[PDB]
Amino acid sequence: LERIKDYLLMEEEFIRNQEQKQEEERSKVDDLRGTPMSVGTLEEIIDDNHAIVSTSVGSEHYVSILSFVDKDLLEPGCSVLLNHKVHAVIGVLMDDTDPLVTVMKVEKAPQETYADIGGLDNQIQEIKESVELPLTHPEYYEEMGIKPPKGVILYGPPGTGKTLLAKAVANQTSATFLRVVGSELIQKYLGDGPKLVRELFRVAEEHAPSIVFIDEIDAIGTKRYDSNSGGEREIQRTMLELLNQLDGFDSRGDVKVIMATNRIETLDPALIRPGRIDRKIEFPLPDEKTKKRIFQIHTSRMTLADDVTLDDLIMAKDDLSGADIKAICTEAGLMALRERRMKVTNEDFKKSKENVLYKKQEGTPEGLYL
Amino acid sequence: REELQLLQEQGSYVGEVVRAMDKKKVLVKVHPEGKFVVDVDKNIDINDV
Amino acid sequence: QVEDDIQQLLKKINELTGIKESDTGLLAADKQTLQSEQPLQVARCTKIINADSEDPKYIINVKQFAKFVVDLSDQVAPTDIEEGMRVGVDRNKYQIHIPLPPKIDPTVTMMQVEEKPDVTYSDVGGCKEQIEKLREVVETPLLHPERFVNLGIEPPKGVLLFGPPGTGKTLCARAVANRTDACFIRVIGSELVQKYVGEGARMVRELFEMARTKKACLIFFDEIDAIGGARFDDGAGGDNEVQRTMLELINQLDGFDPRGNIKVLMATNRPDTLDPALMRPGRLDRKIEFSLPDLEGRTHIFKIHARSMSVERDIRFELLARLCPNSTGAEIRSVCTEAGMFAIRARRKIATEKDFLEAVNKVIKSYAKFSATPRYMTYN
Amino acid sequence: FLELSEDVEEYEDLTEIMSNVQLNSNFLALARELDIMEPKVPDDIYKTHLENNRFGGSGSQVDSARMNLASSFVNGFVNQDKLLTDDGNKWLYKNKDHGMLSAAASLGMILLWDVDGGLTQIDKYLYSSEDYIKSGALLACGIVNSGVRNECDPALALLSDYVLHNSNTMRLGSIFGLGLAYAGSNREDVLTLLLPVMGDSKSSMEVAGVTALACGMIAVGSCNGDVTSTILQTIMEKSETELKDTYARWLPLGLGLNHLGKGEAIEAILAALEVVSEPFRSFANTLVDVCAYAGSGNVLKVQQLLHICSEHFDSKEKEEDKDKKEKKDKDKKEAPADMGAHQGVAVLGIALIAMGEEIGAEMALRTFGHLLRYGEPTLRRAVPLALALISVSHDADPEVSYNSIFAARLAAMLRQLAQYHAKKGTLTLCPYHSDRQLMSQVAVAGLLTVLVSFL
Ligand SMILES: Nc1ncnc2c1ncn2[C@@H]1O[C@H](COP(=O)(O)OP(=O)(O)OP(O)(O)=S)[C@@H](O)[C@H]1O
Repeated sequence: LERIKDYLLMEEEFIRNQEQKQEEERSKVDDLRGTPMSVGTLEEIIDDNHAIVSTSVGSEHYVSILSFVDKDLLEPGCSVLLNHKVHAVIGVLMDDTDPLVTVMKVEKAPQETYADIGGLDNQIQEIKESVELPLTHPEYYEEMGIKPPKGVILYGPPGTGKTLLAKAVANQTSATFLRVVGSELIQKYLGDGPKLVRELFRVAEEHAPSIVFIDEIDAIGTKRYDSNSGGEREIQRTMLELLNQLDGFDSRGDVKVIMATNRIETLDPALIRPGRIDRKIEFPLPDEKTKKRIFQIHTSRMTLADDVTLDDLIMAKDDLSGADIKAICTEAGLMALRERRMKVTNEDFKKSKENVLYKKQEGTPEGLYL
Repeated sequence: REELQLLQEQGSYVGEVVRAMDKKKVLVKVHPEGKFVVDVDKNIDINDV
Repeated sequence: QVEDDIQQLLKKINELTGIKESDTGLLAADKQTLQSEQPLQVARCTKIINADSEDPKYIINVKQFAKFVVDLSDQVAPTDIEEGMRVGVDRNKYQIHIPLPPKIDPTVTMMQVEEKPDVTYSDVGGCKEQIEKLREVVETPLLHPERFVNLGIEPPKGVLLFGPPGTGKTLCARAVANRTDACFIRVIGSELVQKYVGEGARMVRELFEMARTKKACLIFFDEIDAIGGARFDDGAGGDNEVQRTMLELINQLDGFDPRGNIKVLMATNRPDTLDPALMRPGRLDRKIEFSLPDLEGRTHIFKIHARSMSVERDIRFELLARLCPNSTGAEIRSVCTEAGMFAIRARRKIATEKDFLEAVNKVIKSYAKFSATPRYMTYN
Repeated sequence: FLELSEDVEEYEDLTEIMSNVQLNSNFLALARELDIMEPKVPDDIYKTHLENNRFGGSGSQVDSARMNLASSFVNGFVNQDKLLTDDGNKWLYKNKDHGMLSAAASLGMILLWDVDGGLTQIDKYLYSSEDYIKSGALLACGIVNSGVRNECDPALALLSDYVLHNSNTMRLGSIFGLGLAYAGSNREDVLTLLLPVMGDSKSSMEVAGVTALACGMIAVGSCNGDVTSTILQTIMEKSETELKDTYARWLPLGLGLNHLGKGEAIEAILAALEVVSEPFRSFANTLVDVCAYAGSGNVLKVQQLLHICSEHFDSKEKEEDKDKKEKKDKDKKEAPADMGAHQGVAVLGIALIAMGEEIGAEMALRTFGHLLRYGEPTLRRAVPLALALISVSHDADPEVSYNSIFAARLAAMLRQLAQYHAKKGTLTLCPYHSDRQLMSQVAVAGLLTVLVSFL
């Protein structure tokens, strides 16, 4: 019966997403403008009510200003609204940027808090103290004169929940948030490194205290030495642009960065210095104590005959990810669903444990220390 | 056959709508050209733009 | 089914909340001066090719169209409608009315610092002789132009700086910008890396236009690998236009009337990716690196990074400098902030010795350092 | 937490049937008064150690007999000893009439304990040369305790003035402070004193103000309310005189307070038959409509809220939409609404109330991101009050942000109030709905310090 409630909630949220002047003075604004408005570029403003502009085709004109709002808000470097009759300077353009700003801006917290992963709470406690504490409880930093950390690197074996940690911190926040898969810079475009970078961090500064979240750029740490005999492409120049944007000049502000990698030694050690990126966090193949918690989460709301013990599977083999546990908990459920059965016995878990674990295959010892 | 004067007319231009703004208008970037805040027809909603 | 109850009537009252607004939905400096300005004109700025003799008969280009043969209007100053001056040309009378400034490009004005960020000379401790040499480079010819004259020697107008990441290049940059007195200009290297053909060359032109307006100005490069020092080219034929921009920079930079009263500081983490068309002295005259301070500088950077944080008045910095074998001011400051975080892990009023001990652990001994645990004695 | 948990009725019924039995007399010790409060204040001094640079710094925030006057209040609500109480002289002599009420009551506010010390501190300011010192002094006697009841008679005896003499201001502080003092099964003797109070009807608002509010504090938790001749009398004597509409606002306050205690009351229909008229008494209708409907799964009045929320009279909008933080206080995830997305600026005031004081998550302070930035001085005044009630740098970060907002005088006062804030029990439900007519004189703000909802 709850599905009706969830569907009505989603459709009413869409209804709210659809729920998004002057009788004659606004019509005079409609004649203060020519209706095909345009986008230009101020070069100078000789302030005697006519300005010089620049166009996307490059024709630059003494064009008169028609102020309704304060006309001294717009600057050289800020665009204008020019007509097609005399390209008349119309007025208020709130400062717009690329289309690629709303693209990297997640508008939801679609998943849940630290109650989602199972057990790492020493370093989950670290990212806690380095994001959740400086944001929500910023007492002692002012009260002991000590500045909070800025950069956090996630690494280790993959499928530990780096994505899960990412979305978990994407839950518990009131600061604005941005989602950047930072490897997107494969163009054949010279320049165009700094365009995304400068506009991203300008937007980040203009909105709020925020997190600027780069995700999986472990390939792009291109060895910091050359490309071999002839290489130079743009990629070094773009990462150096991001480096200078981070820890050059022009004080950082209330901007946070969390980063995640699978392999870590192939990175660029001109970034991994503290100050530029502060924290580094290991996510290893955990233990046989929080595997119980990962099975506990993955057997929270599934039909399990409690006769079986997952601790038998934990006692079987000891090195696998929590994603492997999720794969087992779904796959044994499918093996139960072979023949319309209620709950899951032991042997579905056995066949599913064997089934998922077809990963490591090498070879031939060791094995033969011995 | 008399209807075919409508075929005899210049049709339209394509346009990149980056994002709409308040007060019943949108933005349009023409295919090689710059961006242009333009007006809408009576048949289209910004909820659908 | 109590959760069904909970979520269902929650969303139902939320639907009511939507229905609330759904049912509750039902010139003097701006308007009377408009039509007065409507008979103005959209007349175009230009750029003048030449001047004929005895008459204007001016030939002109705007940007892209053609090369325009024009008149001047009658109310001009016909003297200074010369070459290199952008002027305004009509759409009916085709004649020059009003001159304009040149293509100033006020994104090249945007790389000037325009401020003075505070990092004092008393904060950059550890390198009291490298910064002494850079002080000789910067402060002394801009204040005492005697001993160059009285001995007959030349100023080091270019100084490259190289070394490990974390070292203090940024600090020395903003340190001399703290006590500057001159026109200081930051240079993002990728302010030269624009899209279209032959424009970063013109960016170097904009640089030298700003340079030769004034006196004793300060161009500061940083990250010139973004500009580049690699003439990486064989039979692949890819990225080469930035090298054209950089050779333009060398041309207008040094050789055949160089800068003058201009002192340029550069920086790179990668000296082995440079071009020996800038390694030559006369261009770059001090290849000053920095190195890791032994103990006195590391205790000094402790003093600077702990004078303004709550610590115990009993702790030393000799032993803490010991347990930094190889480290920088960034790593030292990370130790300070990390021990502060440990003080937040307790509830202290100040920091203690063991706070910085475990912070040294976290920074250096809990660095990554691969692979990883060095548990052996063999030494002690 | 027995005395915190209990309402006005059952500690007086408890102290009368336990006045009969008591079985050890220690429940007559504990469960009336004075033993919720005897362990706390010494242990408040002991385990806490509060410094002096907010007395001096937050007590240094300049001067101007308002901000300074407010600062006295801020210093006064400091409670490490009753130091700001005994800080010399010439600070209250700079003070003026209704602020002299606030400062004469402020020695009440520093010390809501020390029964024996209350008489010997207020006694200098008792029966003094000034009307406001003596009337705010008996007000302070009503503040400090609720079980003494021997401070009644020096004030109680004087009260009658028959139009507008001194003891009517002692009636304001002493009818109000005695409303602070006792909650019987139905105390009737103090209400027989209240019959020449409403029959007196001074042009001073807070006579009938603390009449309705004080008899309501006596009458909150009544047995499904009552439509008795007390509040029936103030309905008929209310509709007697249509003058000074603050009367037509604060009398339905105490009306709806007597309506509190309801489970099933038809008193909205009864006062609907007796009362309703031109929107003064239809605003009384919406006040009884607010107070009779504390909150349940009863969404039909929430869609009634949806429709009559769009009413053209924009003060029944104010209280009728203001009922929300009473109604849905437990299922508070729905409590974020689009009241800021509306435009009837008092509605943004209503949501600004509706956050309030609990622990105040990041979404609430996120709403104070926009509500912090507004330009009207009653709404920019309205934001720091609930903003620093909801948090009782971090805390002081929006405060210095308000210093960035202004640096009017109202705004300065609002900032002072926010600083004071920085540093279904009915007792915390009444006084802020008493605060809801703030856009007014400092004479109204002479009672602003009677929202006594914190230990
Ligand atoms: N003596 C010092 N005192 C204080 N901080 C220091 C000192 N030496 C280095 N630092 C730190 O190092 C920073 C300056 O050096 P860098 O930022 O590494 O310059 P850089 O641009 O990062 O160099 P690279 O190679 O381009 S990353 C300072 O902001 C401090 O964090």
